[PDB]
Amino acid sequence: LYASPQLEGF
Amino acid sequence: IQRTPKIQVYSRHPAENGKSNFLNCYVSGFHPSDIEVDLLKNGERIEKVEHSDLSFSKDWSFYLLYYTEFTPTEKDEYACRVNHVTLSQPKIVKWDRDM
Amino acid sequence: GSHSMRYFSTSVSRPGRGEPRFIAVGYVDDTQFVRFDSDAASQRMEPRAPWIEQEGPEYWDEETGKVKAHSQTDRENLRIALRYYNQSEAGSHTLQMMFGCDVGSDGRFLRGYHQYAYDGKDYIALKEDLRSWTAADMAAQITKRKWEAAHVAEQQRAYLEGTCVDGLRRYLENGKETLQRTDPPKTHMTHHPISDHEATLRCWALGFYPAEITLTWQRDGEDQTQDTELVETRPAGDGTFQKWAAVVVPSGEEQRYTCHVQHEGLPKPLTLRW
Repeated sequence: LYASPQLEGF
Repeated sequence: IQRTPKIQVYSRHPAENGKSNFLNCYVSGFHPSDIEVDLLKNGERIEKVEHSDLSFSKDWSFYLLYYTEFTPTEKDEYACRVNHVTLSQPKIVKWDRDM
Repeated sequence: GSHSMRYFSTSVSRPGRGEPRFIAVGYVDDTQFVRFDSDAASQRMEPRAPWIEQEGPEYWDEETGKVKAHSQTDRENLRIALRYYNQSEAGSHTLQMMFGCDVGSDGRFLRGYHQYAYDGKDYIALKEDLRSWTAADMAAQITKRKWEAAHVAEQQRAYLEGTCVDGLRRYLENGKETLQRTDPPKTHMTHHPISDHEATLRCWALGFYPAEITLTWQRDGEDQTQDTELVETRPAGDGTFQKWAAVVVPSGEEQRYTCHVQHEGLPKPLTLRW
């Protein structure tokens, strides 16, 4: 199972 | 970072003349990921060589397996040829039944 | 024994030739089971092991969506890195991510990962306690501050202790026959004369799984470390691995040396003598 999306890039 | 590739040429199973096998060239520990790998049959590039999906290790260095199905004979000689930004020239490694 | 699920993603910018290529792969222990290639025509997460093909439409839609979103994220992250370091847009750059979890024999959480690398070097990594980050340099420290403010560590913590463990448990069952097996190494020894006075003894380990193994040499009982040649453990292509260790022995002294093999497929370590 893949990690759900995240925003807050670098 | 820049890391020189490590190169290993070998068959999937113990070599048997007349018996269908798989010719492998495993390249590991290199960075960046851009790399060229060819398998040579008597000096000539074998055509339809497949390779694993790009991956990498704990240290972040990449590894790739290039493979083609082949039938060894006593007189045919194979090798692996690799090109990478860290190499001043193509690195050729001959297949040896004992390594 | 203990198992692991890993995801490795690699983004490579290509200035002048469009968007960076994004390639991602999934692993349970040493078995790959999925891949995503941004350049591919499918534009879908693809199966790379038999035991994953049984998953239904929902799984393949959700995984695809999640990895494609990671694709765009790294895409923007490469541009940000460029800005931070103020690097030329003519240079190609790399961004790697690894994440996943470790479980025990009972299938309960044991360890979690969530870390990045820029151009081959560490950038930012989630610490063991899954609450703090380690920022490699001052560019990463800017990301670390932002992630602390956005409670990013809390989001990944939950995934690594929840979803990651569950997906791994689900895979270890569906792939029971494949992933829960150990192939003991086939071991033998080869002899190779260099000159009249010396000779190479080579110790082989073939067709083993998982890939973790340890090959050691001993003479009279002592450990021959700084004289033993070792190669990287290597895949055979069929799902098993290979490796060898070699020592240069004085001719007539081959019987002083023993080869030692440690693999979890072996109840006890082995001892090979020429």
